Amino acid sequence: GTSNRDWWPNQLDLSILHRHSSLSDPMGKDFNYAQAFEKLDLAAVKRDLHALMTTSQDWWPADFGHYGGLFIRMAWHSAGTYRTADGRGGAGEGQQRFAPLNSWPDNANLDKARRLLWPIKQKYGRAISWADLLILTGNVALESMGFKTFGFAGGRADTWEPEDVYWGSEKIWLELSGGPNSRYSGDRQLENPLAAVQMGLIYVNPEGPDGNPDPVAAARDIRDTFARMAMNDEETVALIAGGHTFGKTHGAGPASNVGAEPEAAGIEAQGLGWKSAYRTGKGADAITSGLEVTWTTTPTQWSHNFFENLFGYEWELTKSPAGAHQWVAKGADAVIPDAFDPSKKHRPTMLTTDLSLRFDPAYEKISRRFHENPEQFADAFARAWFKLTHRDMGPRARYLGPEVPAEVLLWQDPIPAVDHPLIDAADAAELKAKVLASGLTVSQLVSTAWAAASTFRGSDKRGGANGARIRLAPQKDWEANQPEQLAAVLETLEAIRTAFNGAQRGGKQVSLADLIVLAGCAGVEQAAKNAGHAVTVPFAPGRADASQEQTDVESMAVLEPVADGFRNYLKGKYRVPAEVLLVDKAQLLTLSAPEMTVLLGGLRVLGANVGQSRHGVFTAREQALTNDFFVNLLDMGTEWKPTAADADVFEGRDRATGELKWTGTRVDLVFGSHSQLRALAEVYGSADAQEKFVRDFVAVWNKVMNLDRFDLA
Amino acid sequence: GTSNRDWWPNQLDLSILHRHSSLSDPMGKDFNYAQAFEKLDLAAVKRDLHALMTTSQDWWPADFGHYGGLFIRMAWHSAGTYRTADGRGGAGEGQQRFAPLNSWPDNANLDKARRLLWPIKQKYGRAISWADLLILTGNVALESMGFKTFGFAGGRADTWEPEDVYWGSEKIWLELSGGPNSRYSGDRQLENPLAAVQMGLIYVNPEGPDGNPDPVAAARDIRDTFARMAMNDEETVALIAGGHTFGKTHGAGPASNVGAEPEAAGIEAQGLGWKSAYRTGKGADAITSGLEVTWTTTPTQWSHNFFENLFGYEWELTKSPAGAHQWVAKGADAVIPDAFDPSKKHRPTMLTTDLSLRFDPAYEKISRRFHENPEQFADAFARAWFKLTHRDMGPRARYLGPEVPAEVLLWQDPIPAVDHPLIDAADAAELKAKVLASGLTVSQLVSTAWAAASTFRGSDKRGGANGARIRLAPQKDWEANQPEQLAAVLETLEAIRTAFNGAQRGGKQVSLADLIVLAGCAGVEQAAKNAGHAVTVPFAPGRADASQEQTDVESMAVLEPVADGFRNYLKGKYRVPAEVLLVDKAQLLTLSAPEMTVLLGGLRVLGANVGQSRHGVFTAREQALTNDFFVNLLDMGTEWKPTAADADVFEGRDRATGELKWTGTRVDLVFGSHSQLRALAEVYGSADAQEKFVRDFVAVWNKVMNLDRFDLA
Ligand code: HEM
Ligand code: HEM
Ligand code: NA
Ligand code: NA
Repeated sequence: GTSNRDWWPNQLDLSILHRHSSLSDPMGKDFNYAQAFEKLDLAAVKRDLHALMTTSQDWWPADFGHYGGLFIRMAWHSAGTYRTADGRGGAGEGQQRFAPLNSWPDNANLDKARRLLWPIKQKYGRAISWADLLILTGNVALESMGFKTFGFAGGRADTWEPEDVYWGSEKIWLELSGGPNSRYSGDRQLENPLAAVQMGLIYVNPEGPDGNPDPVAAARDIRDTFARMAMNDEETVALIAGGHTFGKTHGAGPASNVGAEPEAAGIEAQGLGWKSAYRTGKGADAITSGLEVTWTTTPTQWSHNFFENLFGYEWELTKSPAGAHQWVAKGADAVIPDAFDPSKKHRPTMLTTDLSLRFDPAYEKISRRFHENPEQFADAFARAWFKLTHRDMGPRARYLGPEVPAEVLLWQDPIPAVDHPLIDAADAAELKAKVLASGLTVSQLVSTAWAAASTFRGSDKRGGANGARIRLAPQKDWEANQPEQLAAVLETLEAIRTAFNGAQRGGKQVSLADLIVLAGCAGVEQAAKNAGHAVTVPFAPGRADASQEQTDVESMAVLEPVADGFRNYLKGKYRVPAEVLLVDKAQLLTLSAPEMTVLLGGLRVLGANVGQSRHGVFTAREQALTNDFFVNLLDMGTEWKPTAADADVFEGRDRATGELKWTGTRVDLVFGSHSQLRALAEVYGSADAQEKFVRDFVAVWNKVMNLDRFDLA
Repeated sequence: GTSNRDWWPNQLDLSILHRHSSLSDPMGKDFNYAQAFEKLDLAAVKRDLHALMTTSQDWWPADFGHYGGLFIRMAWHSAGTYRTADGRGGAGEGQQRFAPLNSWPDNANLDKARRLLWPIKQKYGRAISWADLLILTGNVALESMGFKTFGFAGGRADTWEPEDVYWGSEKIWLELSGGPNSRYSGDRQLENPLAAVQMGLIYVNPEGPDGNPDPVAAARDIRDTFARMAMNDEETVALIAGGHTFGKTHGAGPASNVGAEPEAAGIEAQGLGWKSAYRTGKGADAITSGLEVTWTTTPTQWSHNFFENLFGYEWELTKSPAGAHQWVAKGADAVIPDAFDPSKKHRPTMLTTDLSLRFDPAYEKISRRFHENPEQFADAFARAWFKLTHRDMGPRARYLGPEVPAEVLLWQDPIPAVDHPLIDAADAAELKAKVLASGLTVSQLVSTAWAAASTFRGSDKRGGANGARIRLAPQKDWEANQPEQLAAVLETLEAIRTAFNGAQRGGKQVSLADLIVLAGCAGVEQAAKNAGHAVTVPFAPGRADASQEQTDVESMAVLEPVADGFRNYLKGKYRVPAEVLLVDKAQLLTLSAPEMTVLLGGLRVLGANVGQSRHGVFTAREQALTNDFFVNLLDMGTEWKPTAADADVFEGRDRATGELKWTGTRVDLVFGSHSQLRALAEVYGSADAQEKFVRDFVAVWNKVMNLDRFDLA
């Protein structure tokens, strides 16, 4: 059946803004997962998981009689899709059970692991999400095998359809670099936002870069991908060595024996895949990655044997029974146990990427320190495992259950607890009046509050106005935030604040984070007044101000908007068209297409554009909240053409006289071009729609200002 | 960006069940279009349309100074996508403004027509939908030019995204038949459900079949395509001759001058397409179809000149300035006015498909009668134009405004007015008890009510239980409805009804249509009781019984279910996998994926299968409403394999003993295979889900029962 995407494959796709509707969700409108979780008997679930570990099923027998390694890999792959560039991927929505991730080659046989968990899922039902269960299971596996975990939080609500993620443009699974859709260019530069070296991999190729078994070159890819998953060298070394203290790989026979991945398998497979024709197809004859490596002498127990073996032998290049490159310890005895036959033993083996930890100079220093100080290795791994598995969960206020670690960690972008009375509605009215009497303009107040709040992204729940991080490095210096203008607004707000706080009793004070948002509200109210409407903008206090020392400057860099269509901003020239980037940003803001449309039209007339650009400012009453943007955009008396100087700026001229009326970008004009967007613009550009426009704007403005308010959730 | 559709292009697509969410809709959750339209000043809108007809815009000059012909073609293409096979297409959702229809080659320059209407759309706002306005504008055009229409109903609510319609498998616009994705096979048999001869056409090729200018062969394509749009020979002749009494075609220069369709055009085109480099690109130099024909001597006035010309001349094969085949009157004078230059006249011209009306013997008889009796022609066209433009509106209860015709038309599947008091809640309870005391079983009651209600399709709002047409020809004889079983059920219910109705006072009575539905409600209640649950199934009275004389048997044929997954039924062997046909039927029922899943699982265990098939009946407590289908489907202790006898039937065997536990079809097992459906099945197969399953089942059963109840809307 030929579809619109077949006819017009470069058209903008808005269905990404309308996923996760109440239509696809089997739970009721009122279902609140946090409340269900809070009543789960988590101790009972963990006992069930501990029993499961050694309860081997004949359709996928447990290696060494313990599924711990398999479930550790399962949880690490659940988390390990995360990219810091956009915050997409990660464990937080349980997307490993949906396409495409359930059929990625790197997730081979994790279908078996998740099926092993069905009876537990079934027993506890809606009280534990698949998303939480996958992580909990990894935790239990580590505990079962003697490793003390740092903690666990629940609260990952399940999702019900695949997330729309750009995973790359290749049309061949695991395509090596340099093809027609190469994710690499230049000196091995991986394109943003990708965080894996090949389509269908988690991070790197375990045989080495593009299958070449050079551990030093492998280390470069490990460092680059793990940095794109928010992990530094010490965390990387701790995670890889920690993970490969357990379990084994599976490569018993040639990969040609392995059949269709789950999404391609026949209906009788009932959701499973990779059925193998090699011998019994399972257990001792399992084929997963095609490598055949068992790292330690006790694969089902925490040990310090990984680094003993890594440093204690010299390594020789060999091949697995499937033909894959791997390494074997020279001159070693057969000390590694077999997973099924107690009469066989094996020599120590390693992956190329394991050897990276020794042959890369910076990793070697870490690896040695962990070898000599195994308590440091244990603590580093426990911490890094928690980070890995919770990195996308958002602020600590979302963490549920009795195992949440008390320690506050820098990467969580912590917010101080509020320990004073909040402002009330009378105080909010007094502060808004003070803000309006200071001389700050609608444009300044709007633009500052937009800049503070619009860092939020729903993919990993980082960012937003809570914390007043807009006054700190690096947000205060971002070009999209207009550093000089920002500094002058903040200085005026801080004087208002000081004056209001010095006048209070009983400990009441207002945070700068609250005041920035409140001042934006006053701006919107003033702009509505300028247009003749009486509008009160809702405001919820309770944000607190974070310190510079609570704000990791390097981790904040990924929030910098290099494209923000809502301020008609683009930091440079990109291969992705600006309207694509607009819809991307709207998705991260959690906006639907009607919300994105109203918001953008209102911001243009309020003076939110960076640099006070006139592009899209289709009104003669700037700083008044009207639907002018729509009404003028849709006026057929204007003809549009790209300028000779810049094909991405357009001039709109009177059709009869040729006189120039307006200029716009691609972000502006898409609303007059895309047939779905223009249908939305028509609703707000109609003669009956000025009130609806103002009210819908206020609603969406409020929504954006509250995106990170999980303290009130 | 590579997507799941690229990796697994044959996987079932569930996103079609989750369109039209509240996310994509810019109107409030409470917006009621009928209530907005009922307050529209329709006479004021018509006066504005009437003015527009002769107010030429210089960006698309009006032919002959009058846009009537353009807007008639616009409204006929809005309506003319309709197919009776599925009820999809038609004018009822305003889909011409979205992809792909806005960019079909047969809709070239209708973008200009829609844009001419923006000022009126903007003036009246939400009180008149684009969908209604398109039709209304066609009516006003006809009226302005002296033609008396049969009437107009409003009520077509606007939609906000493209509908998912199968329009054929061709990858090339207008591909001639016989390619790799040919819509034809055998002796020019057009595949169901298609109703056009080439991808991107409304009905037929105006040059003749695959471009071959033979009027006799073209007539075969006209008759076949129009029959597939519910029009017979008399309606067909009346529509084509009627339409081509007005306006002209546009073919002033070579087609290579015409640029990209709207979905492919540049952003600066602002939603318009087919920009032409031929001379001024518009008006006298317009190019649309490539043909250059003007049919009558008064293209802006109703007349009987189409037939005077058709029969009063002999015709010669010629070519337009773009090279298209067309016909010119031999020996004639220059009697046809030019559209822009009052000093030029032209000879009469016709399309090959116009000449079909003369050279096909059955059409010729009708055409002669219309030529000799033009009052019969005007009446037939009026009626056909109303039918065409309202065929997908549904029951008369949905028709709004002051111009609705009072005559009841057989194609409307009319339902008699109710003229007595309805049953109340106590009467409903007495009837339910009487039904259950008769000895009708849960299976019989459920199967009967499902059969009556599940003929509804949301595409054209035909079918449903209102009418009690299940007791009439042809429904009572459809094989899916189990004619002998059905007759015995109906006979018992009619005795119950007679007894109840003979006992009442004050005119109260119950219709058989209501009692069929009620009896199904008693069945579901009893099945819930059988399982330990006390529930009340909601029921709303007020259906009425239609007569055989009010039921067009031939038009009802297209409602027959040849595939009904909800009853595990497939009438024969098809190219489309059964699971695809299930999701197709769910879409026509207006069901989401969660609703589909609950409904199917419940119907299995209630005994709804045709023939009492045991396929998918995964329970040992048949006729009890439990979640057994899901619990047993998801049990990993059962292994599934296709049977040697039939690859589409599967045996489920105990994995350990090999004992046969169940059988199922592809429809059954898709819920254990497809990763999104199996995530839904898991929620209903969990241990905490039996109350949820009962409640959600009752809700979706009630939704189905009420699909055609637009009297209560
Ligand atoms: C450079 C990074 C890494 C690479 C290239 C990599 C590669 C792989 C490969 C190829 C397998 C074998 C799959 C099979 O054939 O069954 C595997 C197994 C596994 N990995 Fe990793 N790994 C990486 C990092 C991780 C990390 C960060 C963890 C966890 C903290 C982890 C834990 C595991 C465990 C537990 C197994 C054993 C599976 C079992 O016993 O069934 N690895 N690794
Ligand atoms: C066999 C069925 C039909 C065929 C092949 C057909 C073909 C076409 C073609 C090729 C054009 C010229 C488009 C252009 O170049 O501007 C057109 C114009 C038109 N058609 Fe049809 N037609 C059919 C039936 C209908 C029907 C059923 C109606 C309405 C009741 C309709 C009303 C018109 C009108 C009013 C125009 C003139 C548009 C203008 O003045 O701009 N036609 N037809
Ligand atoms: Na994420
Ligand atoms: Na339809």
